[PDB]
Order: sequence, then C-alpha cells, then structure tokens
Amino acid sequence: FACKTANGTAIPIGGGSANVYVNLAPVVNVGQNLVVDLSTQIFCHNDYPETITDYVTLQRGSAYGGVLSNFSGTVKYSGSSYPFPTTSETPRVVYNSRTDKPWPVALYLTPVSSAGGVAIKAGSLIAVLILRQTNNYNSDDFQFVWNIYANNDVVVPTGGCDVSARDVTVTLPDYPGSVPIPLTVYCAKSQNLGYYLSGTTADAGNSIFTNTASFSPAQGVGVQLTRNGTIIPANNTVSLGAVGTSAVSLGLTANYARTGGQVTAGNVQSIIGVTFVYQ
Amino acid sequence: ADSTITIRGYVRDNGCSVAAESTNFTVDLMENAAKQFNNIGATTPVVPFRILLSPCGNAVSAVKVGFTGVADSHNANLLALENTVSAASGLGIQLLNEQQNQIPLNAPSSALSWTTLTPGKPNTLNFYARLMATQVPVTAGHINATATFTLEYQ
Amino acid sequence: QELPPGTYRVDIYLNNGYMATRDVTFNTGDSEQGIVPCLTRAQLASMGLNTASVAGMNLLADDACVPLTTMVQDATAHLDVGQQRLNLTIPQAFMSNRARGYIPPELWDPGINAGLLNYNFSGNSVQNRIGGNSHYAYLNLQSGLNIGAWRLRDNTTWSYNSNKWQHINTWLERDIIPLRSRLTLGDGYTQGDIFDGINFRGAQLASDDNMLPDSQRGFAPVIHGIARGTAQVTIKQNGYDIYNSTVPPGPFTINDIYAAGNSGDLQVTIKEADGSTQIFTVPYSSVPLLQREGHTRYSITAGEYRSGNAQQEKPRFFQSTLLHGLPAGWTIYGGTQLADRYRAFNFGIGKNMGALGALSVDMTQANSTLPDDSQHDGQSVRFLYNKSLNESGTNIQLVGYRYSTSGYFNFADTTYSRMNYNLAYNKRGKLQLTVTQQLGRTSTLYLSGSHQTYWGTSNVDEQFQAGLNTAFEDINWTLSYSLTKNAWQKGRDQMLALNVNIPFSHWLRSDSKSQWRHASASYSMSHDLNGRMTNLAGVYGTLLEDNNLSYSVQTGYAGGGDGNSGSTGYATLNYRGGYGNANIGYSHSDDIKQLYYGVSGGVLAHANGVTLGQPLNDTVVLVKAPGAKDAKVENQTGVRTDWRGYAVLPYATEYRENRVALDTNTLADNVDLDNAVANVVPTRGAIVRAEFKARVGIKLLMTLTHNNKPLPFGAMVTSESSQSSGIVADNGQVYLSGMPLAGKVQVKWGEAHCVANYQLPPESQQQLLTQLSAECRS
Amino acid sequence: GVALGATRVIYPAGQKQEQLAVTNNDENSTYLIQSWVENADGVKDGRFIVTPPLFAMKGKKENTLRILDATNNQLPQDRESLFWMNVKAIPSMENTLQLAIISRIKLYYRPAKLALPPDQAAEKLRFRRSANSLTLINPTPYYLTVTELNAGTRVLENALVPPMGESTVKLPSDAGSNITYRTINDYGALTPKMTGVME
Amino acid sequence: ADVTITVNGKVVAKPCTVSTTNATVDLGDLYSFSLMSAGAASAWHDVALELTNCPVGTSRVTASFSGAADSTGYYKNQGTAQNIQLELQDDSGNTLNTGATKTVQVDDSSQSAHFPLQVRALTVNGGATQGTIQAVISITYTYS
Repeated sequence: FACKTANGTAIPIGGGSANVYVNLAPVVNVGQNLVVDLSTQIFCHNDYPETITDYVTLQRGSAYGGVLSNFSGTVKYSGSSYPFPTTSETPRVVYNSRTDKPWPVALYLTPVSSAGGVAIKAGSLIAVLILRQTNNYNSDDFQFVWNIYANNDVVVPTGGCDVSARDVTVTLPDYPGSVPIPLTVYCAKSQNLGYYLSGTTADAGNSIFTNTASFSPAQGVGVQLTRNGTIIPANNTVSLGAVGTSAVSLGLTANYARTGGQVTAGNVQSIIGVTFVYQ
Repeated sequence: ADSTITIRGYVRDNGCSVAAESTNFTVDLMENAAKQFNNIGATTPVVPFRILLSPCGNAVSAVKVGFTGVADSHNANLLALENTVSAASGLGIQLLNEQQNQIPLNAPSSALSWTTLTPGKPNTLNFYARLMATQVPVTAGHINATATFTLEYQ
Repeated sequence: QELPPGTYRVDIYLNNGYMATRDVTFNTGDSEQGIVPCLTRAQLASMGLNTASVAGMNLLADDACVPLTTMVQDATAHLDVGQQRLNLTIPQAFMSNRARGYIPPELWDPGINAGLLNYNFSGNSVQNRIGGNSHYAYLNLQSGLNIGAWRLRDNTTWSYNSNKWQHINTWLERDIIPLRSRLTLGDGYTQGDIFDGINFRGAQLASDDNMLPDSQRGFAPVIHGIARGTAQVTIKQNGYDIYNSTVPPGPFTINDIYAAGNSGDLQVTIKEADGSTQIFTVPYSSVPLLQREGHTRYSITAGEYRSGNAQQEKPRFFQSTLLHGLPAGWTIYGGTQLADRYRAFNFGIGKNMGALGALSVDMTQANSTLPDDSQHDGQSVRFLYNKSLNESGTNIQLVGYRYSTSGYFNFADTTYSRMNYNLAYNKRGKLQLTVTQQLGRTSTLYLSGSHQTYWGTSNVDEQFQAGLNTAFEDINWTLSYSLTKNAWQKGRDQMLALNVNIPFSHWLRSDSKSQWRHASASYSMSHDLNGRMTNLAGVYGTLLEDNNLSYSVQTGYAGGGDGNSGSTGYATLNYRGGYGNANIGYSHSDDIKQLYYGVSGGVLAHANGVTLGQPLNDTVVLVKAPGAKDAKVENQTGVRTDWRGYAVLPYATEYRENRVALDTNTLADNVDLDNAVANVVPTRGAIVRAEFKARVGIKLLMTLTHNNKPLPFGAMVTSESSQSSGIVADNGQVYLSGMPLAGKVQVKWGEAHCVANYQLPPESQQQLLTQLSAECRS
Repeated sequence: GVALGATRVIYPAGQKQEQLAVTNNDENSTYLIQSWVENADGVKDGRFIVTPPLFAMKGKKENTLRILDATNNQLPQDRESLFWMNVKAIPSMENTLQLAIISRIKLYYRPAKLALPPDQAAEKLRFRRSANSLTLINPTPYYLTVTELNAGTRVLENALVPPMGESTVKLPSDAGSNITYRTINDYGALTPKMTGVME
Repeated sequence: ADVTITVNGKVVAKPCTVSTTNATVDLGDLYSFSLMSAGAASAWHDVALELTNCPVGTSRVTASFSGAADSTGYYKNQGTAQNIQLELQDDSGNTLNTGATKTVQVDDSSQSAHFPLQVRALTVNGGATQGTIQAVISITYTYS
C-alpha cells in the first residue's frame, strides 16, 4: 500500500506515518462548508495487487487540528458522510490495483457564524486523521496518523455566507471628496443578514471613527461611512434583507468627518471592521 | 506680488535750538573803587558766556548774529544798566565776541557778518562781557541790565 | 583761590554742575588744598552718586563722614573760594539712569476707566459656474474693559455658512512696575524661546521687553573702560560715528549702544586730556537668545493646557524659563517644566565670540509619559550661530540645528487621548538657515530654508526660499524662488516668479497735484516648472486727501498644470475713516466669481461719553478736545475727531512717548487751542486721555487803555462770561479766543483793577479775527 | 533751547493761516514767547497778525503759531513781498544779566498763480562784472537768496536780490574768472551749483 | 471582525483670499532735529495684513517679505531723503528685513488670520537730510 500526490507531499517519519501538504479551496456550501477535498489530492496504488489486497479504514478520534481544533463537521468517506470528529470506525476501502486511485475523503465544517472566516497560512496544521491498514493475507494490523498541512494562505468560511474580499483598502481623494467601497456578499442559501460596524470612534454619536493614521496624522478629521444617503454609526446593525446567490453590494461609501476644532493638514487613515449577524 | 506695503514720509527742515546763558557779575567793588580810568575804562575780569545753538538742522549753514538793547546816553556802544536807586552810576556793559572785539550794539542787519555754522553737529558761540565806565567815580550798587540776542537765519 | 578753613555756605557742584546749597564742613586730609569736605550718605544719593554702586556705603551711618577719596577709587574733590563753588569729579560708572531715552516710572500713565469693543464683520459670497452659490459671514467681537491698572479682554466671534457663537479668548492682564513684568490671568500663550509655544489658561508672570528703552533692548556689547583723567570717548562703526559722550575721570561703563549686529564692529577710542589714546576694538555678533550684560528675562507660568482640539486633554503644568546676561558677552539660560505626565529641564550657556561669531547651545532633557503609560526618556540640543555683515557683504543671520533623541517628546505630545499627531514618528533633526548677501550698491540676495528628519521613516521635510532684489533707481526688480516638499506627500512644489514694481512717484514733478503720483504698477510672471504658467499686471494706489482709500486693479491669465486655464481680474478698496474702516473686494476668475465685503471699527466708552473710530490695537490714546470738529491728527492717517470733539488713536506704542498733535489748519475759524501738541506715556493695554482745551467763539484782539495810556506788559486778563483768558502784550493789545459777542472783562496786574466791557456788532461774524478798543473802570 | 519748525515761511495769497512750530527742549526752563511781523524796512506795519502774540511755556512744551493775513489784497501782486518774522523768547524766573532770544526768519508773501515756477528762478540770475564790484540782476518775481558765490576760487559775500530789481556786492580784482553760485530754495536746501552769465 | 476595511485619506491646505493687497503707511512729517543723532528712530505705526476666507485644512500661513536694502541692512530709501532707512517689525520685537518670514495661526472660527506688524523710520549713521521717503515692500504668502 504505497501512496503519493502531485502538488507538495510530505516526508514519512517513524515508519508508515506522516503529515501532508495539500492545496485548499474552501467554498460555502448549503448546510455545511467544505474545507478540503482530499479525493483530488492524494492518490494511492498497490504494488502487488495480484498477490495481496490492502484494506484501509478511518478509525475514531479523527478530528481537526491547530486553530480548527475547536470546530466540528462531517467527513465524506467513499461517498458516504459521517460525523466529524468520528466517534466510531468507518468502512474499509479495497486497494488492489497498480493504478493510483484517489483516497475518497473530504472534510467538512458545521456553520456556527453568519459569514465569519478564519485564516489559514501556509504551513499550519489543519486536521489529525487516524488510519488503519489490514490485509486479506494475514491478520497483521497497525494504526498510524495522517496530519493535514496547507501550503497556501487561504481563509476558510464559518457561516452560510461569504464576501468578495476580507481585507480591502480604499483611498479617499484630496479632501473633502468621497470614494465607493466595493464589498459584495453572496449566499448559498436565502438568509436574513445584518451587518454592524465596530472599531475606535470619536464623537458621542459613535458615527465618526478616529484618525488612526501612522506618519504625521491630521487633526480634527475623522472617517465616516454611509450607504445610499444615510450615516452608518458604530455598533448599529444594518439590514440587507434576503441575500440570494447573486452578489449584493452593501453600497457603502467612505467620507471625511470633522471631529474637533482646528483642522491640521496631513494624511488620514481609519481601520473599520464589520461583523455579520443573522436576523 | 500678493500684497504690497508702500511707505510715504517727508523730512522737514528744522531750525536750531537756542539755549541762552544768564550772566552773573561778581567783581565786588574792585575796579570800581580804584578806577577811575577815563571813559575807556573797559578793564573788568571778563565773564565768558555762551549761546548754545544745539541741536540744529541740516540746512543751517550760515546765520547773522547780532545784539539789540538799551544803549547808554554817554557811550552808544555800551548796554545801559537799570536806572534804579539801588543801582550803580557811570557804568555800561560792553559785549565782546570770541576774538575779544567790541560788538556793535543795536546794529542793523546790513552791518552784521555771516557766522558760518556746522550743518548737523552742535554749534557753540562763545562771547565775553565786561564793565566799561562812562562817568567817574563809580558808586557801589546793583548791576542789573537787559538785552536781546537776534538770530537771523540765511 | 584759598581761604582759612571752616564751615562754608557754598553752592555744591558735581562735575561743574550745580545741585544744592548747604553748610559744608571741611577737615584736614590728603588733597591739593590739604582739606576735605564732610558729606553724608543721604546727600550724596541726592547729588548724583548711586550708593548701590559702592559696596560698603550702606554700612555707614545716616550722617557719617563718607571717606570718598579712599573708599571710592579714582575720585577727587576741590573747593574754590574764588568763585564760591565746590568742584567734584565722580566717575559715571557710579551714576544711574545713564540709558539714553530713559523714561521715569512715575511718568507712566495707567490709563482711564473705560469699556472696550472692537468689531470686524467680514465675509464673502462665491458664485460658482457649475454648482451654485456660497455665502459666508464672520463677525468679530473683541470685548474689553480697563479699571485703573487692570485690563480685561474677551474675544468671541460669530459665523455663517451655506451658525452660533464660538468663544476664543478671555484674559485679564496687568503690568507690575516694581517687578518690571506683566501678570496675565486667563487665556494666554508662552514664548518659544526655550520650550515650544504653549496655549493655556492660567497665570503668567513674565518680563516685558517693551518696558526697557529702545537703546537697551536686545543684545549689545556693554563696553567697560577705565580712564585716568578727564577724557572724551567716541565710538565709530562702519566708518560713521555712532556714540559720543564726555566722561569724568575714573572707571566708566556704556550700557547703551543701539543693537546693530549687521553694522560691523565697534571702534572705541579714549582720548585723554593730554593726548594719549587707548585704541581697542570689540567685535559684534548677536544670537536671538543672548542677553545683554545685566539683563534678566524670566517667565513663570502656571495653569491648564488649552489647545482647542477634541482629541486632546487638559493637564496641569508649570513652566519657568530664565535668562541672564553675563560679562564678556556670555549669557546663561534654561528653565524647567513640571507637569502631571511630563517634566523637562534646560541649560543654556551662550557667548559672543565676536571675531568668530556669536553662539549659544542649550540642551533640554525630557522625561515623558505617552498616553499608553509607556515612559520615554530623551534629550534635545540646539545650535545657534550668527555672524555680522562681513567686508564682502556676507551677512550670516542664523545657522540653526536642533537634534532630538528617539525617546524625546514635547509636552504637547503627552496631552492626547489615543496613541495611533503621532508618538512613534517624532522629529529627529532640524536644520535652519538664513543668510543675506549684499551685491554691491543696488542689489541684495536673500537665502533661507529648513530641513527636518524623523525617527523611523527615511522621509524628509524640505523648505527653501531664495530671492534676489535689484533696485534700478525708482524701479524695484524682485525675483524670488521657493521650494516646499513635505514628507507625507509626493512631488516637489516649487514656484519660480519675478516681480517688477514701477512707482509713478518718481516719474513726475515732486510737487505734482495729480493723484497719479500716489500709484504704482506691478507686473509679475510665474511658472512652477511643471507645466503651469501665470502672469499678472496690476496698478494700485491711494485716493482722497488724507490718503485713506486704497485702490488696486489687477488683471491677468493662468493656464496649464493639470489642464485648467482662464483669465483673471481683481479689484480692492480699503478705506480708513475717523468713525471706522471699510473694505470691499471683487474677484473675477472666469470660472470662479466671488465678492468680498468687510467693515471694521473701534468703539470707546469713556467717562465723557462714547467715541467712534478705527479698530483698536492693544494700546489706544483717547483724544479729548470738546469744541473741535474736523480736527486732523498729525502723524495719523485717517484719524479725525468726531462731532463732539473726541477721537481715538488706534496706533500707540507702550512704555514710550507718543506725540498727539492736532493739525491747526483743519480747525474751525471759531475754535482755538491753548496747546495743540501734547505727549503721552501709556503702559501696555492702557487708554490715555490726550486733552486739548478748546475755545468756541470769536477770536478778538482788544486794545485796553487806562487813563489815556494802554495797559502795561504782562497784565493778566480773564473773561467773566467764558472761561477763556489771555495776556496783554505791547501797546495794550490782548488776544482772546472763544469770546462772546458781548461780555465783561476782568483785568488784574497788581495788588483786580481794570474792568472792561464791549459789544461787537453781529455783522462781524464772518471774520476770523476782529479788532476793537475798550476802556476800564478803576 | 527754543527752536523754530522751519527757517522760512511762504504765505500763499488767499490762505487764511500758516503753521509754525515753537519747541522748547528744556524741561525746567520756563520761557515767555512773543512774536510779530515786520516789513521790508523792519517796522511792524500790521500787515500780518501773529496768534498767539504772547504765551507761556512751562518746561518741555510745544505750540503751533498760526500767522494770519492783514492786507486784504493791498500789496504788489506781480512779485513777492518781503516781510520778517520775529519770535522773542523771554526767560521767566542778584545783579544778573538775562538775555532775550529772538529767532528771526524771512517771510515771503507770494501772489496767487505766478508766471515763472519757483525752481526756474535760480537759473535766471544775471550778472554785471565791472571794476572792483559785481551786480546781481533778478528779473524774476522771486526773492533769490544767493549764497556761496564763488568767483572761480575766491569766495564772495552772500546776497539777497529783490524781485524785478538788483543788488551789488564786493568783488576783489585779485580773484578768479569763472563765476559760480548756489541759491536757497523754499525749503532751506541748496540748489545745484550753476554758471554765472553776465550782461 | 469578519471584514476589516482600511480607509486612507489626505487633507491638503489650500490658498486663502487676500483682503489687503495694497496697505499704505504714511509716516507724516519728520524733523532732521529728531533724526540728527546716530541710532535715532521715528515713532511706530501699526500696520496689519488681513487674510480672510481660508479653506478648511489650512491652519498656518507663512508670509515672506522682500525688498531692496542698503549697507545698513534695513530697507533702502528710494526717496530724496538721504542717511535714513526703514525698519519692519512684528508685534513681538523682531526685525523683518528683506527676506525673513513670519508664520501665524489661523482663527478657525472666522476662517481668517492676520499679521500684526509695525513700521518706523530710522537712521544708523545719523544726520537725516530733508527729502521724501519712498519705500515699497513686496511679500508673498505661503499657505500650509
């Protein structure tokens, strides 16, 4: 029972046990979010199909690892989905061919947020999988661990919705103009979204975010956001309605705002965050 | 040239500050008791008095100085004293220039000479004054008199 | 010559100058005549001798015989019985008030109790081509009040856009004469001498440099010298004489000398009585922080920090800067700042090398605490170099370089609420430079600029400015070039333009009655070396009689840069009347078309009533002349008395003399003054009455006869009806101003006698001066 | 230390009054100022009234002397008229001699709208060289105040040539040849040196 | 926070509007008596340059004076009066010769700022002659 993969692969250490570096492409699916589809990554073949048959199953205790070690979901083993982390043993897969066939495993995740996301950088642990290999020849059985590693910076969804981008930087003109903020939100299922702003604010109305600029900031100047034609204050939930499959822009626009008295000349910068909440 | 500040001023020609010095006689019947020296008895310890022309203007280059006052009945070139009971008798003050020469009292403007001054820097005119006896002898008394210094500019 | 010793009722003289006459006792001592006078401390102090100059005279008794010949070095006395006088020779180093232009403290007028109000309502309306209109209106309101020696002020304004009262300043200042300083209560600001300028609201006791005579303000070489006998000291500079005064034998000190660094070096010569000369030269160079030998400038402040920002706090603090002048051109300084989250100490030390140029280098240590409760220690040192006008015409005005450490923060940096103004990119090193070069006779080259570096980023603040001015006779050829590049932006903003000013004043007769002599043309062409190029021709000048209305007309064209072109046009009027000012301007830029409008003025509320005029400026002189109408004030453009006869002088210098003169040619034919010229000595923020007694009525010349003989010379004459009076001259003539058509006249010359009476014809009203003849009674 | 505002006063025909500053710089010395106007013969003919004619100055004071006209257009109006202003200062309080200070200046009564300009009068001066004397002729209606009359190297006496008239001066034959002269303007300054044109 | 947006801005200072483009100062009449000594100076005459309607973002204004000067260092007299120069200062006691610059704060309430200055006549060599006084000072504003 020898395996391989095309992209990155890892190094075997301590016998038949190793990690694995694979590509990630998490997409928001209805019900549960897909994390990694190993059925397109890892390929295994049997070097002696006409003398012996190798069987491989996934034991219990197989869960996620690292920053995802607190999440749950399901796992598609040979076409059938099972609760993840696995609480019991799974059916075995026959491996009696010199032709490298895929290992039908796809880890999924149970949505707990609205449209949140966790970033996975290249080299961080993803999951801890426990495999078990047997054969039809003798009764030799042994267990081993396959850990999952990512080789590309990728963010994994948490809710039933996602965005076009999670880190966008827009540039205002030379005062006192304004620029539109390109942010669209799509959903795999019709949900009642509702986003609110959060961060450092200036005025008592919590509508003007402070000028958190770096080199020689301005004074008496803040940043205020608006949609259509209405001020969007901090910690105030803005409703969208029924977001479908089509991307719906928030319609936000960045503006300058006067915080205090004298207006000192200089650059302006304000980092504003947004969080989604189901209504 | 966003803004412009234009200055306009004019300097006016100034005359001269004339400070007079009041002359005080002392003598104390020295010559008066002894001389008795004709009508030309102009022998008296001269008291140097000055007319301060300071400060002045930059135009003041030349002036005509001259004295005017009450002359004596005997000698016309003598300034008569006050005709009082407490005053003396037979005396007339003589006025001398810096070169110790008799200055024509009550002289017209066509007789005076041009005393050239120093434009700018302060000027000073030094004169002398002594007593000349007209009558004889000289009786003891007060020595008061009055005169007038006329400064005729060019 | 000489007479037997004893008590002498003799006039006392000091360096051939009369003072007082007392009974002087003479004892046998060591002198020429073998006798010495016996004077006391109380007499010498009232004679001219400064007792504070002689260390050890305050220990002597009230009427003890002061051994002047021994205790005081280089001092001689002499009695002369030949002319009844007492000649003394005291060195001028032991005299006070030697400053030329010195003004006694008791002459200073505290002012009059009166209210204050200064309005300046301006604003403009802009008509955009595409967009609409824009109206703006900003009204000023500088309220105030004076109470004897207290000056209250309150600044506030109103605004309007296309809408409430905003507060500005409110302080209560007072000058403390015994301390020679000023006490400020309320809103104020500190000096940027040692520490940076700080706006606050509390108490400040700082020395005023305006109180000192103008011949003592600023740094200047205090020349110390010792003369054997009576000598005459003269001082020349740049070929011309600048100082000249004779001095008594002994040591002397010259603490006058008008500050003129760029005039060259001093040339002192002490020619003795015989002919011996003491030739020595003292070089001249001055740094703005240097203090004259003996001068001591201090500034103790205490209050809360008030900036005006919503992102800043209001911490409590203390600041006490101190500067002192030492001999040999040395100057020590350095204050200390104490606060809640910050403290700093400074040490000055600066000397005038003269031949090598003056130099002062101070260092300021700062123990700051940023809003994130993170302490930071650091020091900051600055250099200040200056050189006089060289022989080649090299005038190095200032060479400055300040260097701060990475942990050095100003007090203003610890007054914010949030971290990320910035406290991670503080300033590192600044380089200032300002040098002028005179190119021959009719040319001068100007140079300036700055260079700032910051900790962290490799970005640099760059400012630069160079201008060459050539003066061809009447025409002033101006050519300048600036360069401003900030760190937090891209691209260098530099402008290149020249200006040609051609006045019409020296194109006509100097006595021309045309108003074209009060005008001048100004053409200028600009180009920022980046596509854009402008050119502007304009003619401005004044109008009216007193030259109050100032006009200006300039039209031109601009284009390039970013693809924006269009013709221009500007017109401005600025009038200053005796009841207030007014300014209206109009701008035309094809695309932009706005309209300026503003009316300012000053209002005074004194005891006599209310007086209108031009906007006030700290110190204001109130003219009081009940009777005059259109009275022009000399040396004052646009200042006319109101209908009541009162007026206000917006322009007035403090702690000096101000000549308030009324032009008598503008007086009414029925009004005359006793004295048309008076002097006033106001303190800073004072309001001084400039009174002028006016006489309303007919001016007449009477011939008073008594017993077929005219009244004698010097006979006093007073009017029974009016208060007016006069003196009888020769031939019994007497001039009287503001007389009634008919009234009793009182005359008194000896011990009243003559009593006159008259009745001039009503037809003699259109005459400026009628002559008559009357008699008396007894 | 009494001082006048200017060294000369011009009176335009038609004006009502002209100013003149009398300034005393002595803080303690009190003076009694007297003033009047004499004619071309030095006699007060009452053609000009001075106000105030008598007043006191206690200490460092100042005053504006206004001079009124008393002619009512009865003087020659083709040329200027010569008058003399006299300001007498009397020291106000031992066998002493107290002096009086009369500051004496000229007084030109200039008619209204004259022909030849003032500045064009200094160059119209003609001469007449004969024997040991020199005659200065002034056809202009202006009182030419001639000074620094240098006949080559020799310096001659000062002279005041009346309008439409003449005045002679002393001239030694032991002098130079080329005649140069400078005049006093209406401000007290000196006009540029010129060349003598006799006959 | 699901999505963090950084908004970068930039505030630049724009030119105001000059209200005083040709302020004129008349010294009146001076005497050679007063400026006879070396170092003698005339009385001060307060002059101010008013700049109104300053655009938002401009809090400081720097003015750069310029003109012709003589050997003394001060501004040269173009008039007929010799041995006399002109001095320019501010309301703090600082000489502003041909070149030196001065920066003032702008009143945010009225959107305007001015330059409290002062002008007098003086002579270094002494002995000021009779004549006219003609002086024109050029100055360019630099907003920041």
